[PDB]
Amino acid sequence: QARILEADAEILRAYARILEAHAEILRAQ
Amino acid sequence: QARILEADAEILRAYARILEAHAEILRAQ
Amino acid sequence: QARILEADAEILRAYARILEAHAEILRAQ
Amino acid sequence: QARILEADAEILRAYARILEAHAEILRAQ
Amino acid sequence: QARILEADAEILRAYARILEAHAEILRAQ
Amino acid sequence: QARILEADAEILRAYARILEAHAEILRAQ
Amino acid sequence: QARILEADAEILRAYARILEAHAEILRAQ
Amino acid sequence: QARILEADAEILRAYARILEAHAEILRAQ
Amino acid sequence: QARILEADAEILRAYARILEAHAEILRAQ
Amino acid sequence: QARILEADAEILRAYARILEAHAEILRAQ
Amino acid sequence: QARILEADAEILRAYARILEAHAEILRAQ
Amino acid sequence: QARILEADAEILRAYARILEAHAEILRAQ
Amino acid sequence: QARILEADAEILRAYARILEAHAEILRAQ
Amino acid sequence: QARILEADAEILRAYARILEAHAEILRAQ
Amino acid sequence: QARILEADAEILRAYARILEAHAEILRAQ
Amino acid sequence: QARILEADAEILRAYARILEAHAEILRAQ
Amino acid sequence: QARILEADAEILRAYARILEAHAEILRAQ
Amino acid sequence: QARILEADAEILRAYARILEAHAEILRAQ
Amino acid sequence: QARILEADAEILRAYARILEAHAEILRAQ
Repeated sequence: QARILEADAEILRAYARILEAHAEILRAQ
Repeated sequence: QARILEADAEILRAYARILEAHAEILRAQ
Repeated sequence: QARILEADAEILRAYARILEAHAEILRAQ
Repeated sequence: QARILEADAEILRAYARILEAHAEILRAQ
Repeated sequence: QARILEADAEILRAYARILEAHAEILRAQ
Repeated sequence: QARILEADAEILRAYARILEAHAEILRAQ
Repeated sequence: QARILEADAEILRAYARILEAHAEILRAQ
Repeated sequence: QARILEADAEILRAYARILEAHAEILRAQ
Repeated sequence: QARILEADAEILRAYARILEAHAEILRAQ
Repeated sequence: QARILEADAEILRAYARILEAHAEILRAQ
Repeated sequence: QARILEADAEILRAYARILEAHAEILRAQ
Repeated sequence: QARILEADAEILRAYARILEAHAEILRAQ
Repeated sequence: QARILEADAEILRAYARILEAHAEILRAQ
Repeated sequence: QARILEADAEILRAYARILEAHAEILRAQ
Repeated sequence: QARILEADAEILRAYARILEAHAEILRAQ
Repeated sequence: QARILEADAEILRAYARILEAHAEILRAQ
Repeated sequence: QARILEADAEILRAYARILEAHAEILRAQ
Repeated sequence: QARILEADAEILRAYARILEAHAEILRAQ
Repeated sequence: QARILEADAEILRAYARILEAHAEILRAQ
């Protein structure tokens, strides 16, 4: 179970990492 | 499983590495 | 799998290496 | 595969080597 | 392949060798 | 169309970049 | 069009670069 | 156009280079 | 134009070269 | 023009050469 | 009294130092 | 007392030193 | 006590020394 | 105790010495 | 113990000696 | 007037510089 | 007046220089 | 006045020079 | 006054010279 609890959650966090970056860019732009 | 948990996640992090750089550039520019 | 996990990710990191340099330049400039 | 993983990545690193130099110059200048 | 991986990369490194020298000069100057 | 959607919007964002800076200054001041 | 989209926007970003510096100074001061 | 886009922007960046230095000094001081 | 774009910018960079040195000194001091 | 662009800039660089030396001394001291 | 006021409080602050780090990690992840 | 106030606290700070490093890595990765 | 306060803490710091290096590598890579 | 405190720590530092070198190489490369 | 503390550590340092050389070469190259 | 407007204000800013440092310390601690 | 405006302010900045160092230490520690 | 403005400030800067060194050590350690 | 301003400050700088060396050693070690 918890093995892929990491799978599930961790990936999502990365997804957000990307979006956050995108936002940062819009601020600077 | 976790073998490619790295695959999945790690790549995404690199994607963000690039975007972050892009932002940095906009600040300096 | 992981063999080309390096392929994928490592290249991206280099891509960023370049962009980062570009930023540095803008600061000095 | 990994044979030309070097190809790909290594060249990029050199590209950056050049840019970095360029920056250094701007500082001194 | 790798034969001209040297070609590609090695030349670039020399290019940088020159630029680096140029910078050094600006410092002394 | 979208070509100059960038034109329109992107410029405005820069306008704001400036104002934001102005605010930051008032805080420090 | 986009040619001078750079003109327009890029200059503004530099304007802000200056102001930001000004703020930084006030903090240190 | 873009010829003097460099003119415009590049000079401003140098202006900031100076101010940034000024700040650095205040920190050390 | 660009001929004296160098004039303008390059001199400023030197101005900063000096200030930076000044800072370095304050650190050591 | 560029003739005395050297005049201007080059002298300044020497000015900095001196200051840098001064710093070095403070470190050793 | 105040001698171990430091004891008490200072340790707690370190406890938080750790948690904060943990959070930072989750963001990057 | 305070003798081992150092013991307690100082160790914790090191614990955090490690975690912080871990985070840094995730950013680069 | 403090004798092995060094033991405890100092080792941890080295652990971090290693991780930090690892990060540095990821940046260059 | 402290006798092998050196053992423990000192070795780790060497481990890092190696990694650091590895990084340096990636920069030049 | 410490007898082979030298063994362990000293060898590693040599390992690094080699890598460092390798880097130096890449710079010149 | 403005001569000592600097007097007044600038000193206060330094006062704050100190307090800010104090805070930073509490975070790390 | 301004003569000792330097007196006043400059000293304070040094005071902060020290505190800042103190903080840095706590991070590493 | 300013004669001993140097006295005051300059000494403090040295005090910090020492602390900074101390920090550096903790990093390496 | 300034006679022993040297006394005071200069000695401290030497103190730091020593510590810095100590750090350097830890890196190599």
